[PDB]
Amino acid sequence: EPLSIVYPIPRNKLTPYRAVIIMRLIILGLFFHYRITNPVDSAFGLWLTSVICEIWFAFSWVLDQFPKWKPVNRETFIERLSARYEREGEPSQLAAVDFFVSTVDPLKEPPLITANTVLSILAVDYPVDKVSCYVSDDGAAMLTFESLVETAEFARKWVPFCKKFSIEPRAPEFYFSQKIDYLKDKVQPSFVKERRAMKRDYEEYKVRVNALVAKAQKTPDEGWTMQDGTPWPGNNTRDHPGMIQVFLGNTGARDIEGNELPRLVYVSREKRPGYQHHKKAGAENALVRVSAVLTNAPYILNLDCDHYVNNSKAVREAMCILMDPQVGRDVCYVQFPQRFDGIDRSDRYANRNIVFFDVNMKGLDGIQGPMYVGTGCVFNRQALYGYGPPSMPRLSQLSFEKTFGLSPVFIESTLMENGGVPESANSSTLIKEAIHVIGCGFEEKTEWGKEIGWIYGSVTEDILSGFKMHCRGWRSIYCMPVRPAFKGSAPINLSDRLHQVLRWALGSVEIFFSRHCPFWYGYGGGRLKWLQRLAYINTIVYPFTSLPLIAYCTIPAVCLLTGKFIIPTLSNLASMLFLGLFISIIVTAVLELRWSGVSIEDLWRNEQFWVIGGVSAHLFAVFQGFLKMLAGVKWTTLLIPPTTLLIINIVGVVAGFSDALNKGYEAWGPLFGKVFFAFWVILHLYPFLKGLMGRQNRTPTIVVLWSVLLTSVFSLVW
Amino acid sequence: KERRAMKRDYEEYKVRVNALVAKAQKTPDEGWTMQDGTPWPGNNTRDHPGMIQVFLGNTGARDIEGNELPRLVYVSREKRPGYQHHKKAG
Amino acid sequence: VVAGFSDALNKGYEAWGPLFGKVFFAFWVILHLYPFLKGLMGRQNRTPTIVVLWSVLLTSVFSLVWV
Ligand SMILES: OC[C@H]1O[C@@H](O[C@H]2[C@H](O)[C@@H](O)[C@H](O[C@H]3[C@H](O)[C@@H](O)[C@H](O[C@H]4[C@H](O)[C@@H](O)[C@H](O[C@H]5[C@H](O)[C@@H](O)[C@H](O)O[C@@H]5CO)O[C@@H]4CO)O[C@@H]3CO)O[C@@H]2CO)[C@H](O)[C@@H](O)[C@@H]1O
Ligand SMILES: O=c1ccn([C@@H]2O[C@H](COP(=O)(O)OP(=O)(O)O[C@H]3O[C@H](CO)[C@@H](O)[C@H](O)[C@H]3O)[C@@H](O)[C@H]2O)c(=O)[nH]1
Ligand SMILES: [Mg+2]
Repeated sequence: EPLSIVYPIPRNKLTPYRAVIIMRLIILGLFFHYRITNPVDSAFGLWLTSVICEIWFAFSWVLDQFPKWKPVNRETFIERLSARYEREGEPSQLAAVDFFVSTVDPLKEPPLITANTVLSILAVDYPVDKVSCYVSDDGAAMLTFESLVETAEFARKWVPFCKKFSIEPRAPEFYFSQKIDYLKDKVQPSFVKERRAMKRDYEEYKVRVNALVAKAQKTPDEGWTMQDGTPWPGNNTRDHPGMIQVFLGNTGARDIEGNELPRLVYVSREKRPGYQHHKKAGAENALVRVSAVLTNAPYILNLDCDHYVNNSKAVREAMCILMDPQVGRDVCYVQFPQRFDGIDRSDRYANRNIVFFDVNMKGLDGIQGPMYVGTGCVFNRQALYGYGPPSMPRLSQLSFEKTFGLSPVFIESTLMENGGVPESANSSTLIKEAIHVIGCGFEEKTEWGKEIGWIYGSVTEDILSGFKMHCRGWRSIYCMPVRPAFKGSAPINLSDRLHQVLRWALGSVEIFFSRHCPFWYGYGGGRLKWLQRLAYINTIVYPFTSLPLIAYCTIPAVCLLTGKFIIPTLSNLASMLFLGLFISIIVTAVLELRWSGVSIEDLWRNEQFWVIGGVSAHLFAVFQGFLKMLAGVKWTTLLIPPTTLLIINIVGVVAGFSDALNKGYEAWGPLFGKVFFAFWVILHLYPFLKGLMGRQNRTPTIVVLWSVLLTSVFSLVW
Repeated sequence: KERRAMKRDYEEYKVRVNALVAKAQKTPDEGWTMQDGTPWPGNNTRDHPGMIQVFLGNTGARDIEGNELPRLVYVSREKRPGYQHHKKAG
Repeated sequence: VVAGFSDALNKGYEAWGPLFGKVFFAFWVILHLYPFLKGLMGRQNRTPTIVVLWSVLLTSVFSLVWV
């Protein structure tokens, strides 16, 4: 019996989708041929720009549509996994999972959300002897350490309450603050009595965390001192010896009933002046090394502080694909879509970004698998080390020493076929080794960052890290449980959203000019599907499509102002080509909507969000990347380019009416073509540039100004 | 003071009703059996002898204070194969 | 109705008003059964795409038949 079944599109919604895109190519090819024939539109310069710019979009669509070829849907069952592995005979044979939570500063991001995430991690519906949790704080702060201690104390009450009543979500902050009737399917007789006590307990706990957070607002002049009566080892944010501690472990705090709980490990890296420490890749690599020595597990799950587990069966759902003997043989990681809560019904800023996850990720899952996003991925431990998929021909102590590190325990740790303490040494030695294997200069002669684990370099290291793992023949899987199984927080204000988009664009640009560029990287040895390298090419060259986009957004104003002629008037042959072009985009979207399940509105918003993203963030990102590449922004500054097009288009397009109207006003329709084409650009970036800022909500009664002054300058001309 | 206790009791009752509903999702192979230790008279949806019972009547359960409550009568019609039974009018 | 306009525009477009009458009759019909019949499909309004879907259908038909 198969643990998971992978079925493609049911063939009723697939062939039409393939047949429309394949037809669109021929229509585009014929459309391009017709334009190239015409050599003149009263301005050779505009003709050169428009044809070149339009050609770029066609390649972008080609690089963007083929990856969506052959979408694949997957279904997973947990009962068979439990029946096959849990076994009434016992013991369970389920694989271990390690959770990584990364933090940087307690003040910038509240620790309550981090504490709620940690509580969610420990409540997974998985054997307690298997799952483990790791929390990493780049900036050693007493608030984070104390918050975990408080979180561990409250975990004694929270865990048994969650397990006995099987409540979901298991994060108290995101569970109690829910208006869904909590008495929906509960059958236990004493659910209400325990729930009322738990809600009282959580509120008391929430107060303690707030007191702890507010306490640390002022820093004592001498420095932080632990309760035992010793200084906190890290008193300087830029200098603190590596710290490792174990909380709520097997040998320690137990549950109120008397059971054990998943072990929580608090590890902080060692920072010293004069050394460069990477932001997230370094922390993840340190966690991987620590996890291997402390509790070597065959799978690693990475999560962010904001994100929390929403489905208690996520570990089982993730493990049913990875632990399947047949399909799980070659799987580097299992990607889970990131779903954001606390978002209005009308997602103005397209924060949920369902189009990418519900279209691209599902479509891209058909070739090899999705791309690493940064969270909700169950990485195979061997895959991170960079060995290569099993059942393949090809991917000494010195080689292991030069490939992994100097610590013999960690070197010997990876030799373990499954995972665990090799010779069950005393905890002190393992702790001492774990403290030693997080040295500041530990990764000096090693390949960490270069070819093993998380990859250093670009800001968006997640894309880079996934690319190298897939380059060695590994596969990834896409999971879409009925429940999200992973939820976090999305940006609320635009300043963070635009910075988020800019940061993604800058990282991709850095990848393009780095050695890890899909154009000339990974060709040697193959093992990468030719149809997936196109997706990587698309994912790395997408920012460059913005420069023609701004040019395409600039042609309507330049033409409509003086030239007023981009293409020759239709010769009774372009009408069908233009008609075929416009209809082609509509039909493909419907079929893509038909099988993907996304809503048309989100597609319009995503299409309406791509245009604004390209003009503003990518243009600066490409120029900044080009400037940085040559060398080796504010919310106000980021909005400068898009405003320029908004002003130029609106003044240009409207001025076209005035100058054209003062003219014979009989040779119009080209005005409509340029006006409508100008409307195309403005309508794409009008709702955001206006909506994203606006004053309060549309209805300003200020739109009359354009009518008057343009009717007044018209009156000045009329 | 009474309202808080009443809300707690109603929540407990709702939990009990939800448990009772969820328990009945899977029917036993032999058939439903009453608490006293006898089979439920109607084991077939299309065949069940007519049943009548009285709960919370004048002679029965009384209020906490000591007063009486309106009588409740649960009646299930008799259905047998080979006859046409109307949905609501009958 | 949208076809009517098209043909009505290709015609002499001078003896109209009967065109207005038929348009108003079709509009009385359409306004009555458009809200419930279409609003059931979509969240609040697919105007984001419906208007452009309908608008291009007019110009596209206005052009193709005009050829
Ligand atoms: O990368 C690291 C980072 O990724 C995050 O996920 C990102 C993802 O990486 C991005 O690729 C994605 O951006 C895609 C947009 O969603 C997508 O809509 C758009 O594709 C455009 C395309 O550029 C455009 O040419 C074409 O549209 C047509 C127009 O409508 C027409 O007007 C014009 O004439 O012709 C074109 C084509 O013929 O197709 C679409 C629609 O505009 O751009 C990207 C496509 O790859 O955003 C994601 C946001 O999450 C991830 O979340 C992070 O965790 C990670 O760090
Ligand atoms: O030196 C650091 C600084 C921050 N973090 C944390 O690791 C993640 C890095 O995120 P960051 O680069 O600071 O920007 P964010 O906007 O918080 O996160 C973006 O980048 C993540 C992947 O790196 C994505 O999961 C998010 O959706 C995306 O919003 C966050 O949890 C941070 O708190 C570190 O691990 N090391
Ligand atoms: Mg963020």
